[PDB]
Amino acid sequence: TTALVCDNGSGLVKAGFAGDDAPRAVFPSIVGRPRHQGVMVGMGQKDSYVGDEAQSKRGILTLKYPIEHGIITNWDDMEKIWHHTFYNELRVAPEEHPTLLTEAPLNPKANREKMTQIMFETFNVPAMYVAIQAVLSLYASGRTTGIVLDSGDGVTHNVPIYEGYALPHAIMRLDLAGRDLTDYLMKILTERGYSFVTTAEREIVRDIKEKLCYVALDFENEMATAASSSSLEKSYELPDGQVITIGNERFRCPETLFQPSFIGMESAGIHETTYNSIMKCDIDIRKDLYANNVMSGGTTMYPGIADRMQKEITALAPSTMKIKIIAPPERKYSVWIGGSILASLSTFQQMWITKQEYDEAGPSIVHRKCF
Amino acid sequence: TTALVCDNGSGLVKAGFAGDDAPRAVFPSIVGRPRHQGVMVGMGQKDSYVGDEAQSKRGILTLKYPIEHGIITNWDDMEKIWHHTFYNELRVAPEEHPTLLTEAPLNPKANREKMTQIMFETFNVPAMYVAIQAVLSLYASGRTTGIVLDSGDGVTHNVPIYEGYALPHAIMRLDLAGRDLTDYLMKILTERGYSFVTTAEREIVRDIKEKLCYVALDFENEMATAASSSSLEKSYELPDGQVITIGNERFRCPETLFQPSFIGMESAGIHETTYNSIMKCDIDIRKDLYANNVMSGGTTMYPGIADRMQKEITALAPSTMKIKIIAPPERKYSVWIGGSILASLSTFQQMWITKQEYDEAGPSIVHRKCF
Amino acid sequence: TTALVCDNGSGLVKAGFAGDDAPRAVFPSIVGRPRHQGVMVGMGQKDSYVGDEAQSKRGILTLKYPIEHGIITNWDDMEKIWHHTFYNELRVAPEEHPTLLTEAPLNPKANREKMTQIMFETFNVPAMYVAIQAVLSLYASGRTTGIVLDSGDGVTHNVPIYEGYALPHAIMRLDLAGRDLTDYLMKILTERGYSFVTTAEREIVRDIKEKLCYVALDFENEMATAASSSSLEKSYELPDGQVITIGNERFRCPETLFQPSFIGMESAGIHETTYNSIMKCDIDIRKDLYANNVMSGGTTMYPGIADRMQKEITALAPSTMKIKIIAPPERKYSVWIGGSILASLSTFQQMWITKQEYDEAGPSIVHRKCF
Amino acid sequence: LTLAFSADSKTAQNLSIFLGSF
Amino acid sequence: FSSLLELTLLVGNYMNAGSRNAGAFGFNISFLCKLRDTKSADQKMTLLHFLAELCENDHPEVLKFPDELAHVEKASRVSAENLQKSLDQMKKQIADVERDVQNFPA
Ligand SMILES: Nc1ncnc2c1ncn2[C@@H]1O[C@H](COP(=O)(O)OP(=O)(O)O)[C@@H](O)[C@H]1O
Ligand SMILES: Nc1ncnc2c1ncn2[C@@H]1O[C@H](COP(=O)(O)OP(=O)(O)O)[C@@H](O)[C@H]1O
Ligand SMILES: Nc1ncnc2c1ncn2[C@@H]1O[C@H](COP(=O)(O)OP(=O)(O)O)[C@@H](O)[C@H]1O
Ligand SMILES: [Mg+2]
Ligand SMILES: [Mg+2]
Ligand SMILES: [Mg+2]
Repeated sequence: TTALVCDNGSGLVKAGFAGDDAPRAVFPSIVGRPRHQGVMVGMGQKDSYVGDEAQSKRGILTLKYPIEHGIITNWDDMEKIWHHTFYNELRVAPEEHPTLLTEAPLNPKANREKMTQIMFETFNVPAMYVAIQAVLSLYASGRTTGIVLDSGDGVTHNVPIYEGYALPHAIMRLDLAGRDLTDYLMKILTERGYSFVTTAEREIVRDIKEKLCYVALDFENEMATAASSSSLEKSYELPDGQVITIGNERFRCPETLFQPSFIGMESAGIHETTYNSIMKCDIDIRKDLYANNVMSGGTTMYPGIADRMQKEITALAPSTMKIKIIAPPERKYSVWIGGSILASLSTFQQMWITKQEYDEAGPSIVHRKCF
Repeated sequence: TTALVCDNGSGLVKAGFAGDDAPRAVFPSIVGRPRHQGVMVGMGQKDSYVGDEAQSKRGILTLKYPIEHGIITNWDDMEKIWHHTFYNELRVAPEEHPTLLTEAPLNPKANREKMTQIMFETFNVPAMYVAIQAVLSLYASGRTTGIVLDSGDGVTHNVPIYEGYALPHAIMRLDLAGRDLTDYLMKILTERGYSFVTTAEREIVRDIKEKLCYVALDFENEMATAASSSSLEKSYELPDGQVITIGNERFRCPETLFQPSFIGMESAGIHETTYNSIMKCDIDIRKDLYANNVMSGGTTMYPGIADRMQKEITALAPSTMKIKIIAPPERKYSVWIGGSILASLSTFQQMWITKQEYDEAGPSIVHRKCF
Repeated sequence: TTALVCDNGSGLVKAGFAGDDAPRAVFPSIVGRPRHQGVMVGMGQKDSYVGDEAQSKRGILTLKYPIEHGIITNWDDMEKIWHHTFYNELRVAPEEHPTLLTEAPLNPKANREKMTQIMFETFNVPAMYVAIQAVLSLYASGRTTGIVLDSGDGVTHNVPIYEGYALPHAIMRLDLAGRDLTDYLMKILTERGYSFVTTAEREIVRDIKEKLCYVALDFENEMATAASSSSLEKSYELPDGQVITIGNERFRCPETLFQPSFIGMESAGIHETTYNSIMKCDIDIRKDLYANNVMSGGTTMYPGIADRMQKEITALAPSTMKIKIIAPPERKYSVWIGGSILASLSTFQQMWITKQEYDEAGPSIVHRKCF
Repeated sequence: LTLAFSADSKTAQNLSIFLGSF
Repeated sequence: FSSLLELTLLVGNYMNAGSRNAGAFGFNISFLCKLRDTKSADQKMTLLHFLAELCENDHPEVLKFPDELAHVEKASRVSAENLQKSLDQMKKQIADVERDVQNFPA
């Protein structure tokens, strides 16, 4: 039947059918459990709330993310995410439907082993596949070659692909993404007197970062502009009705992506990571990687990231090469969207991992078959 | 001219000359105002009493703390506190003495702004400085490296310092200390029938917590011991003549420090805070932080807390490493002792914020000169 | 007047007095700089720690190698290496002893020019010499002719020398050595979930590579042995107290030396490099070079390298001529031992580059005097 | 500026290398 | 900058007096980056630092030469060989398109 594309990202699960333009069910992957005393009998008090129901009732819940930095820590919570996105949101029967899945590169293998075991035993599909996210982003961009900087909620990885071949040795992974920016904004919001310590306040600080933050083209001149006058200050209404005001912290928070020495990480920013990922490749293919920089993931939706990325890469590279940043407006779901390209292909019917191959070879055929 | 060390803590102001072994003037930071109608003419009826005079006459006063959770709310009360500790307590002239003040880590910046403004304009000094309390505790311990847990009346913070190099991304602040313990003791003392609702009763409940409370080595064993036999029960004499008897509430009151879910705070205890502050540091220096857990402040003066902290960190850490809790016997005033270490140093005399640099740069040089 | 031999390799500086059997000062060539905020006043906090002090305090420092791929990139850092190994390690004044220095083959000449200029202007000796490392490795083997595979930390080069004549056209150079093996071990240690990204973690991974890794005899048989049973697994204790366990990655880490397609190098293995370097020579001198495979450097200190090397050369060469591998156990300091052999000779007194020859010919007589 | 910037043979060689090694 | 080159030539001829480079009428402009390597006796100042101290003391009109050389930073990264290869490929592609115009049907 119609295949299922279910991007199980670190922050947001995006699920939907094959060949569709937009994902049908986009919801954050949280598991909420109550911490106070339930005094009213009856009333449908479930012990756990999954997805948007935990977001709506987050004042009395402790929210746990089942995925941290691309590695699934809690597996029963991940089974609750998979049951919620199979039965509640999508409302299908997964025993008669193929289901493609995405995975970050440079992952531990036992995460894929347990994903294969859960998807073939508890949620037993006729067929499944595990695909690299940057290959799906390059498929959604339409081109065959190029280097993808994919930054979800936990994993920021540069993967170059030449002629459809994903090169393994130049894959550069940095563990700095939107949850670290959310925790850094929670740290630096205490300079003006605003305290955010709970997990329910993390969604408020995440919404503040999602709505009010931007990447400066020059950091020092924008810092001097914010220090000289209050022409950059923006206000926000808290859900209890209070109003906060922020100045330079709209651009100090995504400066961690271009300067990771603020939070203590020794490794450099994403432009030097992209330059070192390109310079690890051959010298004959770099011109196809200098002008085919495709950005994807929800972290790359600041309105200054393409100009600052192009300026820093053109400052790093020799000047006689073309620098181009492919920044589509639908990049935030594009990791899903190219999967809808991949599940609609005629050639992909032989590449499915069936139940008979699993029963023949254990959960070990997914390492040999998938890249 | 000798310098002045003035720790303006949330609960107790400790001030005196630099280089002394003991703080000269220790008094609580309360401002008392008369809530009753004055009927007798003459007699020197002041409208405000500060500190010890507010403590002695506390039956007819409303007492206000100017500092809550390390943040100064009322500034006129803080100027009255500073004028009392400069002219009445120490009997010193502020125009001929430098002054060192302490601040909690991750304090709002405007507190330091207005502290610099008041110290240069109302109580004008030739020089002043703002330091960090945990660095003074590591001065008073005499060592170079270690993680400091400093817990006063409002602020409980962990700061790790290795070889004179503090790591600012591993500094952890929790707003849970002895004032919340006094309020929780006032909450749990109503089960036995003893009501404490006024601000004058908070001093009695704080004295009960100072004299009779202790940290249990194990919680369930001490709970079963208090439930079975009345061996842990202790009796206290109130100043009106009544005698109360308390049982398990001797150790249930400092269980908020190790289990903050009693007062509804979602954050974890102080042992998990110290473990997460160590685990956020670099991997070569964690062995040197396991051996130098330096405690300070008046909240860590309970006579059961060092063995409980050693047991919890030893249960959390790998077993091949030594866990040592450095507990000096004068750890209540030790931050002030570090000020008497710091202001007496000959190399510190180039780091004073003079009045000329203040008048050149406004009250904004204190962020770029201090920590 | 005892001379000094100082191998300034990519791996470790090995310096000492001539005529001895073991070098006096063996220490790694790193420069550590502090990256965090210094909070403690006084006590002599240096801005740069050179040598073993950077290795001891590596948890707060960023480490920079002054030699990258055998070529001295940073020059003030290399001057700090030379000042530390002259004034602090050996504790002798450099201007009273002659100094022998080592250099990689196929070097850019400006490295030799700046080395001569620094040693004749900053540390101005009465006499000095610059020697090839492979000639000194063959001099310490008790012979004159033979082929040296010298593999340091950055450069792996095959140099054949027949009857004391170093053939320049048959010198082959491959940029695959122990730093790239360390980075490949950092790449494959994340497959088990042990992330290492910092420069301080590279020393821990290099200690793991030194202590636990070994060269397999057959790659496929050892891979089938590790996939069959867990008998090859070894444990390591980290300095913070954690314990890791590794399986096949003990022998996949030095398998890059015999299969350079693992990290994406187009050139063949070191046995094929040795075979092509011997086959670039004359047909009459090949039988002497087949029985004189002398190995040197710290990369050839694996306990499996000689049997694999003999098997690969015997599979490569025809079986009519005898294949012998010379692997002395003192091959880590064999460049220093050959320099101490060459420096004490009475025939070497006429081959010194004196101060007057530098004053006559500039820093350019080392190109026309040496090989 | 003066104050600031003031300043057979082949067999005998191979046997000597052999005797230095031994 | 020409007055700086005359000043460097006079000081360096006094330093190279009695050497091979004595009486030098000129020096290469690529040697100007190697003026930093000529250190002092106590190794606290360079020949570049001595010339910067001399221009700060006696001849302060020399020091405006970074303000005149504004486009040298842009000119340092521009390759003349890659400009020649781009213009040859531009001339080839214009002649290929014009041949495709002339070979286009009705
Ligand atoms: N407009 C925006 N500007 C900046 N950051 C954003 C924006 N929208 C989303 N983000 C960040 O991107 C993250 C979502 O990325 P996404 O790829 O959806 O994660 P996942 O798919 O792993 O759940 C959020 O954590 C949020 O912080
Ligand atoms: N002997 C004691 N035993 C238990 N708790 C104490 C003792 N002395 C003081 N405390 C607690 O510690 C607090 C005083 O700590 P301190 O660091 O002096 O506070 P501050 O300096 O902020 O006024 C008081 O609020 C009190 O609750
Ligand atoms: N027992 C061992 N097994 C494997 N590798 C080793 C061993 N001992 C040392 N090494 C490697 O050899 C290197 C030292 O080589 P060295 O002779 O110092 O080269 P160089 O002098 O060019 O720096 C170290 O970086 C280390 O990684
Ligand atoms: Mg994502
Ligand atoms: Mg206190
Ligand atoms: Mg070497």
